[PDB]
Amino acid sequence: ANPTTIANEVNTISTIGFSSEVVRLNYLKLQYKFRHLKQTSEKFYTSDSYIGD
Amino acid sequence: MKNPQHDASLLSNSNEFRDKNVEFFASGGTRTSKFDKLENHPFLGYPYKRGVKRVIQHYEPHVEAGGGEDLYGICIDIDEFSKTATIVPITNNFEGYLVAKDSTVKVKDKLIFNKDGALEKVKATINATALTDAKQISNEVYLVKVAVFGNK
Repeated sequence: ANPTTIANEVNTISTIGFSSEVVRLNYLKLQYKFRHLKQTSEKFYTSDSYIGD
Repeated sequence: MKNPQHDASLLSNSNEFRDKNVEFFASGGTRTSKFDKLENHPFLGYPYKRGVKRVIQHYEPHVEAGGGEDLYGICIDIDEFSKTATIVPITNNFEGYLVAKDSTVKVKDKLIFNKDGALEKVKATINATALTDAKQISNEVYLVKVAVFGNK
């Protein structure tokens, strides 16, 4: 409503309401696998130019 | 208007305490409860100490002197600067001095608000009972103590 003028004595005042809304968000977990060299076995593939096969 | 004592020609004497309250500046009620509902509204005219009605016409609705089937409440106080009137809704009872039509009002008489918001002797529309005789303050101003307690 319109604002209430405050003068002399008054008990009945205009009011302010409230409201809300809800939003839902989804999340997904994903994974990948990859092959590599064992740590202890790199020295049998360590070359001067590179490490690997 | 509301305070006719600001044009006084001489100082008043404040020794006596009897017959000192029947005046036009006695705003409010004789007995007031803390749980009395008070509503402030814009007004057009001079609705002080009279029954009022709502007028809808662009501006918000306002109140003005009235009665009968259009009675909404009773004006008991006015702020002149803001041009705002304090109103007791007709759903809430009231005891106090209100403007009467003439001086023919006596104790125990049932009263009705007329089209000007003044109380006159009498079906009826509201319950209003005179507690005193009509008392003259100005040449055309009569106040009567009335208990207004709802609608018939």
